[PDB]
Amino acid sequence: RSKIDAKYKKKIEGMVRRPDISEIEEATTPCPFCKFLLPECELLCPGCKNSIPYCIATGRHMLKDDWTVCPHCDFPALYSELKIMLNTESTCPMCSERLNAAQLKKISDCTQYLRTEEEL
Repeated sequence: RSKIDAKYKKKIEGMVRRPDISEIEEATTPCPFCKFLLPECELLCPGCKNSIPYCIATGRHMLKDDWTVCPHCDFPALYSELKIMLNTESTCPMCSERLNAAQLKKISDCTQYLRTEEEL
């Protein structure tokens, strides 16, 4: 409380003196390890206790039906989302190499990135 900027302190105090519980529910989507539904930005699955791979473009948990990888670094992204952010900036968010939206490929088999790592 003592370290907060005085610009925001009165607003932060005001939000605690008058709680507003209204909040847009995060959509729940299937864990790629066990199909347990959890919020798009929740990455430790409570259904299987695995840390899920994350989209390098948006940080949501990866989905088996929208998978791609950066060609320079092999890290996973949501194909729709990485294509969208490459219209905003000319570089990978992960490796900082230059990219073009035409270099992206959608992946039909992500299972090599999803084997529970005790098997490796």
